Amino acid sequence: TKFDAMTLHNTGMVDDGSGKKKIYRIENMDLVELEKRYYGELYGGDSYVIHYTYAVNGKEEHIIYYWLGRHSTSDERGVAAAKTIEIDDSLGGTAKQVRVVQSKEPNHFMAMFDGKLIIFQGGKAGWGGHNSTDGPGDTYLLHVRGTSQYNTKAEQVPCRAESLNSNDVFVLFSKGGTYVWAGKGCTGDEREMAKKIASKSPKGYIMIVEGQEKEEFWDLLGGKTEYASDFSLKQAENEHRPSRLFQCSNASGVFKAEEIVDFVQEDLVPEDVFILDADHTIYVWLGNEARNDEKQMAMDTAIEYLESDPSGRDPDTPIMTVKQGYEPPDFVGHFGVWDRQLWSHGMSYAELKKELGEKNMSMEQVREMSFSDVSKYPYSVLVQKEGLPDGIDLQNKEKHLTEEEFEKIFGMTYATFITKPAWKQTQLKKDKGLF
Amino acid sequence: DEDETTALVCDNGSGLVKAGFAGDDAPRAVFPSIVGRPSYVGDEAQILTLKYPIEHGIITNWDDMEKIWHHTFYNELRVAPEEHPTLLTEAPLNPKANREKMTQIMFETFNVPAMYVAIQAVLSLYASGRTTGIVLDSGDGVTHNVPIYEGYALPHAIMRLDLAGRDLTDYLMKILTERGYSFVTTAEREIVRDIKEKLCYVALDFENEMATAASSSSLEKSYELPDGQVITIGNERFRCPETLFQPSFIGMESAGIHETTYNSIMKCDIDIRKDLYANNVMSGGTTMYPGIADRMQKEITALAPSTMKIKIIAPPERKYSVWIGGSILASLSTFQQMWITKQEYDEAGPS
Ligand SMILES: Nc1ncnc2c1ncn2[C@@H]1O[C@H](COP(=O)(O)OP(=O)(O)O)[C@@H](O)[C@H]1O
Ligand SMILES: [Ca+2]
Ligand SMILES: [Ca+2]
Ligand SMILES: [Ca+2]
Ligand SMILES: [Ca+2]
Ligand SMILES: [Ca+2]
Repeated sequence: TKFDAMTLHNTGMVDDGSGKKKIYRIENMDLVELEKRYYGELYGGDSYVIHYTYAVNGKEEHIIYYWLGRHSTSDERGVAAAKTIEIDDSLGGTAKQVRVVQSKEPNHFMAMFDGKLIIFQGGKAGWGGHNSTDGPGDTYLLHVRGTSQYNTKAEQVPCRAESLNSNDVFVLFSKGGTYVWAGKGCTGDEREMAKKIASKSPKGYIMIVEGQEKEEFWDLLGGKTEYASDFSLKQAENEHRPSRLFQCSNASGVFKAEEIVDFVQEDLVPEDVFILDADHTIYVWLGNEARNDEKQMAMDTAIEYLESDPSGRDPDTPIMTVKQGYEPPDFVGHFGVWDRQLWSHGMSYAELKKELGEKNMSMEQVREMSFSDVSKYPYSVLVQKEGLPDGIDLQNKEKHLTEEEFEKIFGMTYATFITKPAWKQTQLKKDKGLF
Repeated sequence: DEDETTALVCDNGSGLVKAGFAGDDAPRAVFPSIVGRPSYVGDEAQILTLKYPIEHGIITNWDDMEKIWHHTFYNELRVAPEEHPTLLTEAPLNPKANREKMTQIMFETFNVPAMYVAIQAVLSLYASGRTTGIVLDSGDGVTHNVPIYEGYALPHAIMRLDLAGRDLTDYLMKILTERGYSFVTTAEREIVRDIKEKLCYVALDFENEMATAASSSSLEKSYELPDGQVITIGNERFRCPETLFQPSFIGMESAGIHETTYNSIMKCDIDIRKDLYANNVMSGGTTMYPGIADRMQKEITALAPSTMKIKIIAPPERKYSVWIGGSILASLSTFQQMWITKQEYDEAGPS
């Protein structure tokens, strides 16, 4: 009957990105200018400094981008930052300095490369020594994905079948030949850059469609295994509900859920809890360093999401919980490229199932009181302080005891124990080792 | 040999000296910044008459500091200061003459080839991989909030608080004596720091976390002294770090590390504040308490607009972020332009 005015009360690419770019890469504690030939190619283990000079309306101003790879050591990140200052000071302070991290590039940055960026997995040595995987190889796999236009990226993935996703296309470079896998929801712009990338092969490409995968294919990917084959990902977002991710945290002092749009793996913080909506499933990502206050409230607030769904509830929608490092290939598909070297020690989900026992990796699904409503655990369980069965009110551990065994330990019923004074309740509990 | 000239970096720390060779993941030698008399230097010290040269992050016993630098160069690092250039750190607001006597001391009693002086907090932003941000360097004896924009500090907002690690350890000794223990054997001060550094943590809501301490034993942990005795620390775990947010605990009247950061950010330009709000880098050993990042997001979110994204940055290796910064800076092959040569000293004085 009234419109709360707070409903209403609740950035641009300064140029076309067509100016000149001078890409310098952090090598050996110094800046090495990249050859123009390798423009559009960044290594996720090395940091880069990009110098964009542009004149808009006859006004020459300067922007310095320092792109920090996800696996670039602290030494390269500092050298990237330290030299962006020096190229700024050389321009006298006329430069605006912008920090770019892998998988979260701004719109202007991707425009400088016409939206075609190739991020190999590798890099030069860090802290001045050892392995330098500066070669993609004779055999590698690439992942072409576009959240919106102007961001069509190709990133090197582990040459395994699990890495395959349905919303995207892939390019396999082998000694035998180059093949281009096509997914059910492969947008044209993604499919195009794959062919443009695959066309570099003097041998050519052989496009493959999902389902029509010949056997010579998997013998190069090592063999078949379940990849990101979800209903939502196979379709195109024109018809399936847009995959959404929310961040739940008490860090602001109040438990809140905030939407993360264009979500990727880096957006996940191991200190807070996240919820992913996929229509068919709703996942609860539990940070390893997350708070038990956050975890529970996220598990519950997820249920309030199914109920207040402004559409068909489908009340048996699986609200499943996942743990950092034990992510299934269907949870990762709504994100872009998933790196296992971060939290899963570089092991695929299948390799994790073998070592961790499959059962231990099983995703659990979400499903003041009287004495009856309290789960009764034995006295030996509640008397300890060391990893006791969870779900116990550690403040009032006396309730998790039975009415019978209560009278043997305390000498009275819980009905009389609560009518005793509070200083007595805290005293008798500590005596019986149940504080 | 060292025709590349192996460089060196020293963080002149209020309570701990962090020094090593440039181009390494971390410093090789970390020893306490103490000089003792009945010479006696380092952890070898603990009847004595101890003194702190850099008690408040600035050097006062100027020539006395030479002995500490000597201990670093000759005994801890096992190096010859004549053959290796040096990178020295300075406080956020060092006296203009503080640097000059450092310049002279290096070039004279040690005959260093070259030297450079860098702000401790500007080094910390380099390890973080950023040029813009406000740093909190909570050390042993002093804490500083230093806004940094595009590589250089903003001195109109550099702020300082003298509440830091050593004060917290003493407050733990008090509340632990209040708990019914008694360790003041001067050597036993380190046992308390081991308790602090391993069993303490910061609470998001001090009042709520204090209430659970009297209605339960959940937060209670146990510590084995070297005498084999197992003592139990309870509400003290979060009380010791809470002094940083409520300086009244030890008696000071200053504001806490949450308010000082707000004041410092607000003394800056409105447009640079968002990046300063989204790049709140943390440095120092006293920023290594569990949960300090969460509360600092909480407290700052309150005193700040409802539409400001607050991001507290906590590099895993922040106890040595200053050293890691200099090792990066010194190892720059473009740092010879900023080195000060011995000839330039003889010609221009320390200047
Ligand atoms: N894990 C930890 N938890 C809490 N405090 C710590 C931890 N590690 C070190 N400290 C404290 O940090 C202080 C040292 O910090 P540091 O950065 O060396 O100071 P400065 O650089 O001013 O010398 C010590 O007083 C120590 O008590
Ligand atoms: Ca590298
Ligand atoms: Ca500038
Ligand atoms: Ca896609
Ligand atoms: Ca949190
Ligand atoms: Ca310091």
